[PDB]
Amino acid sequence: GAGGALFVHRDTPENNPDTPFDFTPENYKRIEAIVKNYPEGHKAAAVLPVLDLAQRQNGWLPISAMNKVAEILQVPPMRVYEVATFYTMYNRKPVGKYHIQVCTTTPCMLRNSDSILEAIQKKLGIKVGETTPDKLFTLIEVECLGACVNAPMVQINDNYYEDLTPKDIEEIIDELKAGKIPKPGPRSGRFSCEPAGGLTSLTEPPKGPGFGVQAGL
Amino acid sequence: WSSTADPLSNLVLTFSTKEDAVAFAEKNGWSFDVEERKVPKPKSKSYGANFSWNKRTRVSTK
Amino acid sequence: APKKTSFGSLKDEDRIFTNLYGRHDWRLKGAQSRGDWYKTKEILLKGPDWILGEVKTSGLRGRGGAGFPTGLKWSFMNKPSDGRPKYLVVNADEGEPGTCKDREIIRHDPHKLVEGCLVGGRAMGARAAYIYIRGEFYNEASNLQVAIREAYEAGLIGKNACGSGYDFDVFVVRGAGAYICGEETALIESIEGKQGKPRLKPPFPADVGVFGCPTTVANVETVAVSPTICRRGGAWFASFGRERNSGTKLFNISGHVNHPCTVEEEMSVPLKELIEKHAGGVIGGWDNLLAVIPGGSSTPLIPKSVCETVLMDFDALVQAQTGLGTAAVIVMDRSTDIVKAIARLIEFYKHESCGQCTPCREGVDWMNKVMARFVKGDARPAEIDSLWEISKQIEGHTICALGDGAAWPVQGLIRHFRPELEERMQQFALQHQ
Ligand SMILES: NC(=O)C1=CN([C@@H]2O[C@H](COP(=O)(O)OP(=O)(O)OC[C@H]3O[C@@H](n4cnc5c(N)ncnc54)[C@H](O)[C@@H]3O)[C@@H](O)[C@H]2O)C=CC1
Ligand SMILES: Cc1cc2nc3c(=O)[nH]c(=O)nc-3n(C[C@H](O)[C@H](O)[C@H](O)COP(=O)(O)O)c2cc1C
Ligand code: SF4
Ligand code: FES
Repeated sequence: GAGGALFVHRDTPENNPDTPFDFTPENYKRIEAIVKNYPEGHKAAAVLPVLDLAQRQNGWLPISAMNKVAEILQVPPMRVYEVATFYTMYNRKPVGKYHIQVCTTTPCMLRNSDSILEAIQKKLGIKVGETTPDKLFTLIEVECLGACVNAPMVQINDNYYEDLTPKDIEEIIDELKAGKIPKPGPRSGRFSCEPAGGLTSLTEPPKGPGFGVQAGL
Repeated sequence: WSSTADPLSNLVLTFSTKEDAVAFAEKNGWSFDVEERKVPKPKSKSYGANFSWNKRTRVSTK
Repeated sequence: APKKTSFGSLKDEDRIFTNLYGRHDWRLKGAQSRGDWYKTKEILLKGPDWILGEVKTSGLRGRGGAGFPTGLKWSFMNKPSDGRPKYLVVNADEGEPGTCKDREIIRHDPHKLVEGCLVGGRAMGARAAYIYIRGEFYNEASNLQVAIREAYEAGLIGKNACGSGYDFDVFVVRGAGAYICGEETALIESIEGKQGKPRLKPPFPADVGVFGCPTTVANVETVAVSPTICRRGGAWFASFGRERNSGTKLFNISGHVNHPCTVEEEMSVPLKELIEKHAGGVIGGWDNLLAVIPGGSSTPLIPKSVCETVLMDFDALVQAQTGLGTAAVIVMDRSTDIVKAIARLIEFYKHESCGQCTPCREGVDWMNKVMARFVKGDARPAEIDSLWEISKQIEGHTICALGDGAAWPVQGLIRHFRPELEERMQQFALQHQ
């Protein structure tokens, strides 16, 4: 569907250039390490990580954070604005403590991602773009998180929970709202992308070093 | 409305070359001013220069 | 008997990614116990020309989906330097729907990718490697960083890498949610801190790449098989698969199968053999199969009658009016709304377009609207042909191949399921009077 989000910023008391943002000293050391990964005279290559780091410190990206990154990297603020509005992982509005992202693309849809989405909506009482009144959960739909073999799956704060049933995701949400850490990964009793039927391959013990080496090497 | 009294206010003639126009003006007794043709100079366009390693031609946006 | 005529039944001894399922230690010690970082110094001391020759003899084609010959592509960097540094960029974006092969390589065999980075960078005379991984793969990227730290501490990379006297660095840069950033020039632009908009070619990356320097962008699976190819030789890799379709391949089988999974198999294995052997078969039997997308969302679908004898290589699937792509097999049984699935793929492409060039930016959204109407049946049959023409207008007129990847699935749906579209339109016209 058409994106309900806007790509023009209007100043707000909650979000304006005078909104207080600054990197912590530990984050400044991290920024130094990031900047040293690129050649001299090409500092702007650090825009994507440093900006992301600001989010990891702030939860989201107020416009003051973008201005701070632009000032730090000697980059015009409009370039940072372009980066922040191009990439979907950046949050330009505040989100809940647990950002739930449900993949609804065709491989996941064929495995009933609709049931997972409706289970989440009913368990939380919100919709696919809303935030809970306690600011604990935000729910959205995303495209192909790259675990189609383990469909249907959900990402919560750079963790993957896969092989999902409605009961599984309800239990995960219950564990999250109690402060626990649900273990990421599949929930079907299967560890990874392996076949559930009994490991149709890689059953033999892995060979040693130099087993197939050619002559002359 | 806008009113005029000179009958030649809308007279524009087209010529293939400057010499033809000069000859036509001369045989009609009109004093003339000739301005030479302005052609844009050829320019060096390089798309790759948008991404230069050490030059200022590097662009900051696309 | 030479010239194998049947392909498949790949053995465990011949498999390259031996820790695909993460049942063994993914750290440095486990990788070394499995054959990684073995005689890397001798491979680097053989010289770039020997390595490029091994890759050329191997017949390896680009595992990122396009299948460009890897040796030829890497040979473009064998030129003398002109004062700029040289770079290897490893593509770990993995944005294609139905494709999850790279993620397993990163999380369970990171040292394979690291040694491949070293070997490929030596072959291409590249000072360092930048690994670009999608930002959703946070744990995979952290595992990769741990493996890189282990290789740095053991002296395998860095200054005097492996004792070979060659200096090589490995950097990991994380993207932020963009499927277009898997396109190599868009990836290069993303690394430089810009919007992920692809560049026009020429210049090709080997001339002007990251930071304006000579660069080679190579898929992670392509990179991670090069050290094994060098060690076992080009010929061993060459024997597997048909001619010009050599080696092994990682397949991700998803959709309406009993055991969706990622497996390693010989190149030219028949699709039916793959599905029934490794994925457990089609849900409800083979006769329940409706359609298969064989190479990720960008390849056109093929109906059941074609999937029965088709082989899973570049040339055979090209002959089947589709592509090998990422070798991501999405299976749809007869209970699938075939129009709705393709409409969802078109919506994906609509949400992933970078918006730089007119045909993609406008026509993909136009096709998304038309397909959304086609799902309901709101349109008229004539519009079907109109839609086809729209796809042809988009295809070949765009800066990058995302336009091709949006036009092809629609063309496949129209080619093989036109009666379904007309039948749905008939129902809509009937019920709405
Ligand atoms: N692995 C994944 O997750 C995804 C894979 N893909 C696949 O990518 C394929 C299309 O990608 P493209 O890069 O546009 O195909 P391409 O044919 O234009 O390029 C393939 C590779 O060969 C190089 N190359 C091609 N022609 C060259 C030339 N004349 N000189 C020098 N180098 C040359 C290119 O630099 C590139 O690296 C698609 O078929 C798709 O299956 C698409 C999306 C995601
Ligand atoms: C829209 C688009 C997305 C792409 N995404 C990826 C990707 O995620 N991973 C990848 O390896 N190649 C991707 N490619 C293909 C690359 O542009 C390039 O051809 C490939 O990385 C070359 O590596 P190889 O020669 O080792 O296959 C994509 C291409 C396009 C047009
Ligand atoms: S085809 Fe689409 S993604 Fe590619 S450059 Fe054009 S608008 Fe951007
Ligand atoms: S379709 Fe859901 S992860 Fe790819």
